[PDB]
Amino acid sequence: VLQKILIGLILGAIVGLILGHYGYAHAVHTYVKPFGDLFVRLLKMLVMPIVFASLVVGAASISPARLGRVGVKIVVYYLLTSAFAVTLGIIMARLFNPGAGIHLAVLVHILLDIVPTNPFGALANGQVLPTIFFAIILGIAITYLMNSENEKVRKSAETLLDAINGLAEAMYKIVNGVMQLAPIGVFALIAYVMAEQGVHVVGELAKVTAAVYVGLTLQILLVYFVLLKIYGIDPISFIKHAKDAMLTAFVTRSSSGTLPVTMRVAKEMGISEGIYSFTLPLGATINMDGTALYQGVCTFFIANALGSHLTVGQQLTIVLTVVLASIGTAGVPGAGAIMLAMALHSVGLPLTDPNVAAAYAMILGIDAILDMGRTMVNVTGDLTGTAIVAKTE
Amino acid sequence: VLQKILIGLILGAIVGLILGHYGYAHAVHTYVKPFGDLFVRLLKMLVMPIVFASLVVGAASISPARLGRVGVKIVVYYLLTSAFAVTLGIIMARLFNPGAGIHLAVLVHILLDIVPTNPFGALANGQVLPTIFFAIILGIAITYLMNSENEKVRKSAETLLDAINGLAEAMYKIVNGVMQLAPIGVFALIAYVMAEQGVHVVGELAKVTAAVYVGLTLQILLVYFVLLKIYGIDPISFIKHAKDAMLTAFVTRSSSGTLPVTMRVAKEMGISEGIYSFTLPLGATINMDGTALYQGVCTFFIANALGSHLTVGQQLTIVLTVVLASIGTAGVPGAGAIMLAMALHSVGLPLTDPNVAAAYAMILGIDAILDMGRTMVNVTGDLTGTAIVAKTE
Amino acid sequence: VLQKILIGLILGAIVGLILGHYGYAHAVHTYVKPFGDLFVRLLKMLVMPIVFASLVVGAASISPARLGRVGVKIVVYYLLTSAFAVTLGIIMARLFNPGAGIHLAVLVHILLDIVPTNPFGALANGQVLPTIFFAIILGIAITYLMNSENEKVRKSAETLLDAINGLAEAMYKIVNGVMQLAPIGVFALIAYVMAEQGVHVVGELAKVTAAVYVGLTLQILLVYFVLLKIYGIDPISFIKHAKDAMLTAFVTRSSSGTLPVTMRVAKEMGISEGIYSFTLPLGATINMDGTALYQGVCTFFIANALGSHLTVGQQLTIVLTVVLASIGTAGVPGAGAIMLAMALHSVGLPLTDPNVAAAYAMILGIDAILDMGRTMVNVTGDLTGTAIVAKTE
Ligand SMILES: N[C@@H](CC(=O)O)C(=O)O
Ligand SMILES: N[C@@H](CC(=O)O)C(=O)O
Ligand SMILES: N[C@@H](CC(=O)O)C(=O)O
Ligand code: NA
Ligand code: NA
Ligand code: NA
Ligand code: NA
Ligand code: NA
Ligand code: NA
Ligand code: NA
Ligand code: NA
Ligand code: NA
Repeated sequence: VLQKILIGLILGAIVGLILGHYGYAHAVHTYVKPFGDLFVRLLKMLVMPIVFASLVVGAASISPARLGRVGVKIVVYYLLTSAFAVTLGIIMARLFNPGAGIHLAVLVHILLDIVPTNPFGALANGQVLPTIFFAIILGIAITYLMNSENEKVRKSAETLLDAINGLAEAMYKIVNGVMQLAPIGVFALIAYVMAEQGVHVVGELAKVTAAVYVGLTLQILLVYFVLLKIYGIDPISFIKHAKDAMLTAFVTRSSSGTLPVTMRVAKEMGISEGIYSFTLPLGATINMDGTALYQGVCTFFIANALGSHLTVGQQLTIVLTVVLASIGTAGVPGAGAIMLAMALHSVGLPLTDPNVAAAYAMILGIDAILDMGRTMVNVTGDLTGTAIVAKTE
Repeated sequence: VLQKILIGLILGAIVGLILGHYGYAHAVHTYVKPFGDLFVRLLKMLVMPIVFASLVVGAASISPARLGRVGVKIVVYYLLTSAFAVTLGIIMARLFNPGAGIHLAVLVHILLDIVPTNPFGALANGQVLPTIFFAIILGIAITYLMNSENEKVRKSAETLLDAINGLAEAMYKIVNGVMQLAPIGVFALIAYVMAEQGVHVVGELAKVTAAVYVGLTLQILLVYFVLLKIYGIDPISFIKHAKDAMLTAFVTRSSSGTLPVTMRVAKEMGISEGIYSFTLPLGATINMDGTALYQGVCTFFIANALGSHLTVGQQLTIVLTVVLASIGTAGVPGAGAIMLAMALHSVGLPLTDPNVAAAYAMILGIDAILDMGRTMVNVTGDLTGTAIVAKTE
Repeated sequence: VLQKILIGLILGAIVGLILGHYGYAHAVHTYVKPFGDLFVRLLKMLVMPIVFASLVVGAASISPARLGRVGVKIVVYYLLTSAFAVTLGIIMARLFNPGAGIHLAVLVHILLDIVPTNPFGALANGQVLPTIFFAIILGIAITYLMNSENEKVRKSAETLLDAINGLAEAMYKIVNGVMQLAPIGVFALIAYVMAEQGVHVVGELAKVTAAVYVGLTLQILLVYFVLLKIYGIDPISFIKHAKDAMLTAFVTRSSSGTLPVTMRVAKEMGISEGIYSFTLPLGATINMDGTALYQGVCTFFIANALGSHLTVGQQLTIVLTVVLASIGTAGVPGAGAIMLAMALHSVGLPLTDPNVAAAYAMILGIDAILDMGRTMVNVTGDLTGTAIVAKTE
């Protein structure tokens, strides 16, 4: 576990890069990738039940006044960590210089959709945010039945809450059983990514790869570790517990698919179920510091590859636009590169221009490698804020 | 509540009509309507769970012989109240004269679809009638397990019925919490309708508007109040309890979306859960006296605007066709005007004729204002029949 | 029951064939078929709940070591019975000679899809195999909570398992109530098939009809009865208990739709719920001996009608291809004839050839009559293997 997952990650990238330099990326896509795809299928299987069941129980166990206080805390935390990741990525884009080696030249509906019109349908087809909304309303209604003067109502409410909790506790036991297959699933996914896109990390694409990974490492040290030290949390013991969720996120490149592993990690470190069952699923789609840092670095790569000087006001409007795009990015692999296109239409750089689509295509050739570092930071920011908010209730 | 909802309804129509005469209907569509749309999203959220859970519990608590007796009673009640609404609308269409001011000239698959082939899918995508069918079969099966000679079967059946009831009782507590936002949601929806279509109530369109609302008022007095007095039910105390569901139906213009408010109203007035949990959801799609009265008035408006004399046999075939269209009309806003087109193909007036589509378009310009009075009578007829059937078990 | 279903089957085929020789097949499609379609709607209604609920309970009651042993047993049984059905059909195709009277001339994605990415969605839209996968994982997780050192976890796990079992036991009581309508539903479906396709059983099509039904009768005697005698099971008492599921399968021509009747039959004969709740739903899509025997007979009919000699190596590759097509065939009516086209592309006989499509069309004219005998053997093979595996745990 603590060694076999690291073994599969290291040995898989070695087997991936070796088989990638030869050109057998089509061979690992046939015989190796299905073992990693299966590992993701199992984790995606548990997302909707483990989110809905844990939140009905958690929103009941906690008081609505405290639950709303956690939302105000975790949202202010999410907006600040993402805004810091962009300004850290822009700084990392200027410490390095990606784009100088190549010489080219040139809402209300979303809020209302949080409220589902059919929670049975919401559970049926993904939709974590509508599920989060209905599960909170349900759990809060459950405990208002606990205070009923009627005996039949209290027994029926306790029965439903227990059955729901029985489902929740069941899903967590499945994660511990699925994570036994992680060394094989980790080995397979890291090898497929390193085989297909490991050859593409050359030259200016190797610069933007190092500019992002250094920014992500600095995001963990200068932001997450510092904030954990300020709120009195040992970072080394935190990474030891989050090691399973961080590597699973780095490997599956899906914050939504890693979500059952992160909620187990938060449970395994004693965080109240009324907090992590609400911040982790909401943070799996809103808190994306790794995506916010990646989109800030690449927007500078586009502007530098095209020989355009970005004013301080333009660098400022990039931060506000990337944070908006950081939230709109899905917790699925490759979503950040698609959302990067919307951040380029705001600075007046359309993808219809051939030189814009050229550099954008270059990023796609290494997007999955950058996607690994993105999701791990998108997920760590969810656990870091959950632990800090739970530290202050 | 008893005042704030009336305040939001009155003040909203005032703010709506004032902002409508200026032309700021696009402004209330942007800043005001989302507050009313959100109120409808919350009510639609509770429909499927509150229908399925309450009916499994209600069909278990009641005996199958009594449940089938309620169906025969409530269906005979539904067909008579709708047939009376059309003949009342045709009479109201002749007391007034809409169409003289403008001078122009010229099944088995549905029954089988009540039985769902996947109750999990039925719950996922609307389909109240298939849910009603499965919930009745489930609740009846639950109580047949209560009489099992086995102890494990009785405990497991009581466990499921309690958990289901825990969900039901939970949804009702949500309605009381959502109705706290009704004064804002009522104010928003009445203002958007009065701003967009309040300017259109001029001339012959003001005649058909008064001809319908008088017929709906007469439907409540001469039919509902009389039948409540015959079966020994004080109408004033009935309207006091149904005030929340009647105004919510008048404002949301959706019998299906108002359904969680009407089932709470029926619970708040002591009606057995084995009755209202079956008649109200079935009446939200079959009992539409307000729609049956509206389609009878408008069919005369089409024939009078085109200068065509309707024989007594034609007026008779209109009633039989509108009642058929009254049942096929959905409990969603604007469904009655779409179903009005099918009632015109039967009398030999196709919408391909330009003069037919002209008067039909005129009705669309005031359809939402008429839709408010429709749904309130469609819903009142559900509560009136439920209370009368519960008065006789 | 034991007589009325046989009465409706016999009298329905008589009324079907009589009304079919006149030509009133359109009359029985209008007034008779809806009564049979309704009977299938009710059975399809119970499939998903009775599969999911019974398997969570069954996989919990049984040990995972024994459950995996049943899978290895029932799969080896399924592959052998299907391979024997093809070799029996090819032998039956050579005892008779269909095609001499007419003189003409001329995977990994499937495995990964067993693991659902949303069990709520899987239940919503069919997908028995993903449900089987999640229900087993859930039931196994339930009993791992029974051994928890925590009291709240054991109570919540027992609560969920009971509620789920309460649903399961409920669905079985519905089957016994739906089967009371079987004599009407059986009479209707047998009459519609005999009216539409009874006229088509003439000449060479009557030969292939007798060649299949004799092979299916020999499949029950020489394979099922022999294996039941070897494992010490009285065949006469077995057919008496399976009479309801065998005739329902013969009449509805849907192994998936008959599944709630077969699981009840297996319960009514004392088979452990940890076995039949896993082998019967898995066998309703994988074990299709009647389809495997039908596709073997028809492939010879195509080759004989086109005057092509089939080598022993070709007859061998037909068996391996039909068994592959036997598994891919759905448990819905007419699926075997569609899957027969894929078995013809392997032997190098495309349906683009006019003479190939001619004989293929002839089989479609009698496909539903052959589909009756298919499903009954597809279902009997599920019960036969379940009883034999349960005989040895
Ligand atoms: N891989 C990221 C999304 C992205 O950056 O494309 C996540 O799942 O959070
Ligand atoms: N508004 C009506 C339908 C209609 O008349 O269009 C209802 O919801 O019942
Ligand atoms: N009727 C078969 C399928 C087929 O052979 O077409 C079944 O349901 O198992
Ligand atoms: Na963030
Ligand atoms: Na995230
Ligand atoms: Na995001
Ligand atoms: Na009615
Ligand atoms: Na209604
Ligand atoms: Na209707
Ligand atoms: Na088989
Ligand atoms: Na089968
Ligand atoms: Na099959």
